[PDB]
Amino acid sequence: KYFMSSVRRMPLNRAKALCSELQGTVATPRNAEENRAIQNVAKDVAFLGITDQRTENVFEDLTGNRVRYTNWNEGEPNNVGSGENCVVLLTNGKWNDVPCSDSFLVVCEFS
Amino acid sequence: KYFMSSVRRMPLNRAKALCSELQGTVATPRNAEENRAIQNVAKDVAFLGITDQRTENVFEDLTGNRVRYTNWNEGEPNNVGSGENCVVLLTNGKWNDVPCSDSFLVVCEFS
Ligand SMILES: CC(=O)N[C@@H]1[C@@H](O)[C@H](O)[C@@H](CO)O[C@H]1O
Ligand SMILES: CC(=O)N[C@@H]1[C@@H](O)[C@H](O)[C@@H](CO)O[C@H]1O
Ligand SMILES: [Ca+2]
Ligand SMILES: [Ca+2]
Ligand SMILES: [Ca+2]
Ligand SMILES: [Ca+2]
Repeated sequence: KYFMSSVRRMPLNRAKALCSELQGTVATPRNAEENRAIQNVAKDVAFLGITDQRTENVFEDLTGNRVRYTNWNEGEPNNVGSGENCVVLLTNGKWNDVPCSDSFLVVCEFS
Repeated sequence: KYFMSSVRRMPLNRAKALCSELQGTVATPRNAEENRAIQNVAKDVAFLGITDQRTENVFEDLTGNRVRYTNWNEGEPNNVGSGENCVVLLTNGKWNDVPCSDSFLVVCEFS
């Protein structure tokens, strides 16, 4: 598994399109080791390939597989405002759910 | 080095933008092993990061570094018509110079 980060920010739909263009997907850490590797390639807050768009509070990857390993920041996920169904990896390595329409860097994963 | 192929076709400038978006560059094979590795991922004719834009018949990689290894198809490079200053890897692994404005798949290189 190889991780590459974008230089520009974009919403999740554009992020998915970017990783998909090179036949990869938005990065989804499956353990602490991958979480750190992703954090390291990302120089700022970046999107992960995890959402609870299908079912609220049920987080799964972009292929529908419910995630097992999580690393939520204290107080997250909180689905605040009108809702937050996407996930970003903070600069300290913890996760926060955010609106999928907001823009962040993207880390793509390839195998 | 890791090589990934795009799914859509695009001109060289767009190909460069795609690869650089994930901090990589358009694939430039430095030997037959890498040439074969690029073949493995390119399901159809694809752009390589080489051009003779500066001086006709002097091929350099995208950073203006003159290349050493080449694998031209018989009869190539022929700079047909108004000129062909970009390079693509054919499905047999041999190269052909083509117009930089024409669209082809792109293979990106990372390391
Ligand atoms: C759009 C955005 O950044 N919203 C975040 C929210 O997701 C997070 O739960 C909260 C924690 O205090 O901080 C807000 O700023
Ligand atoms: C746009 C294009 O594909 N032009 C190619 C040209 O680059 C190549 O040298 C020649 C060899 O016969 O075949 C042409 O079709
Ligand atoms: Ca939610
Ligand atoms: Ca939140
Ligand atoms: Ca030429
Ligand atoms: Ca030619």
